[PDB]
Amino acid sequence: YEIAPVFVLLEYVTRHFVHQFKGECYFTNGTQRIRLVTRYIYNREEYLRFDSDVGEYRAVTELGRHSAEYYNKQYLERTRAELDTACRHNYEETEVPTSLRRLEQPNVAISLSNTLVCSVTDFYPAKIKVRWFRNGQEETVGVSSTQLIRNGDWTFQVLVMLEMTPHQGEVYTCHVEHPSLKSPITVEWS
Amino acid sequence: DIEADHVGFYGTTVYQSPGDIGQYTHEFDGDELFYVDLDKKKTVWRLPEFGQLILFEPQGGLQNIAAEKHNLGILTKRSNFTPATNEAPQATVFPKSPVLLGQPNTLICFVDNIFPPVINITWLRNSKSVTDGVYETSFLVNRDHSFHKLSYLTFIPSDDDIYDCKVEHWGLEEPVLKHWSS
Repeated sequence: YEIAPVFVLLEYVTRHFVHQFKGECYFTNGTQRIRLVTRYIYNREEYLRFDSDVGEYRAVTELGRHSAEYYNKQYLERTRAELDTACRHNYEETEVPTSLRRLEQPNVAISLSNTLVCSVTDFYPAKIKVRWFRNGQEETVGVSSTQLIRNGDWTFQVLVMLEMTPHQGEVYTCHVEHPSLKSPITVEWS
Repeated sequence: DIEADHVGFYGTTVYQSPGDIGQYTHEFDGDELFYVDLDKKKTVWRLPEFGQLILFEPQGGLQNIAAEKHNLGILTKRSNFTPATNEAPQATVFPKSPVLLGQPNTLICFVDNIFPPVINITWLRNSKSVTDGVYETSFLVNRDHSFHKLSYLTFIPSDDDIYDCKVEHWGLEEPVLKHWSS
C-alpha cells in the first residue's frame, strides 16, 4: 500500500537557476508493458536521461556528456530496478486501488448561446462520448466541440456545440456515454 | 511524446536558487496526487480521500529535494552560470460548471508557460481583493519543462459582478488581469 518514489541520483562534484528531476512510468494494458524514463534538467534543458527501452543513461546534450558515464558506472543497477520497485509496484499496489477505480458521472445541460451548447461536466475518467440529435435523428453537420478540458481537480469537461434554427416543435437531444453511467444520459431541448 | 494507456509521474522534483525554493510532487495521467509540504515535512493529498488507503513517506520527497539541491550547484557551474530565461505566463479563466444565478460554482484560472516556477496568482471581485475560499494547485510540469498552475474561486453567480484572475511574474512587465462575467 506504500508509494515508492523514483529517486534523484547524485551528480559527481567537479539571476535565477533551476534544476528538475522527472520520474516517468508509462503503462499499456495493465503492467503488461512498462517503461521508465528519468530526466535530469538544468533550467529547461534535459541533458541526462535513462530510458527502459534503452537500458542505460544517455547524454541528451553536450551538457550531460560525462554525466551519462558517471551515472552508468555508479547507478545502472539501482536505476534499472526502479522499473519494478517504482513503476510496477506503484501501479499494482497503489494506483489500482485508487485512481484506476475512480468514477465521476458527468452532469449534462443544454443552453442556447443561433447555437445550442451541451455542457458535459465533472466526469472522470476522460473517455467520453457525446452526440447531438434532432427528432431522434443524429446530427451530421454543424457540430463543433471544445478540446477535452482538464479542470485540474480530477474531473474533466467538454462543451459540444450545434448550429441550428429553432423551428417550432423541433426536439433536440444531447446523448452522453461514459463508463460511470449505468445507462446513457439524454437531455432534451425545445 | 510517448504513447501509453496510463502515465505516472513519480519523484518529480524541482529546485532553484537563489531562495532555496523546492517542490516534490506525484501525478497520475496528468493530475496531482500529492506534494510534500517541505515546511511541515508532510504529504498533502490533492483530494481528501487519497491518503486513506495508499501511503507516501514524506522522507522520500525531502531526499530528492536535497539531491536536487546538490545537482543544481554542479550544473549551474557546469553551464558557466547561465540563468533561467523568464517566460511570459498565459492565463485563461473558465467556470467549472454551467453558470446559474445564486448557485455555487467555481472559476478556474489556468496559467501556463510558467518559468521559472515562482508566481503570484490572485483573485479580484469587482476590483476588490479576495483571499478567502481560494485554492491553488502545485506547479505542474510541462513536457517542455515549463509549468502550469491552477487557482480556484468558489462563488455565487449574479449579474454584473466582475471577476479577475491577477497574475504576477518576473517575465511580466505589468501584471496580467483575466476577467470573467456572469
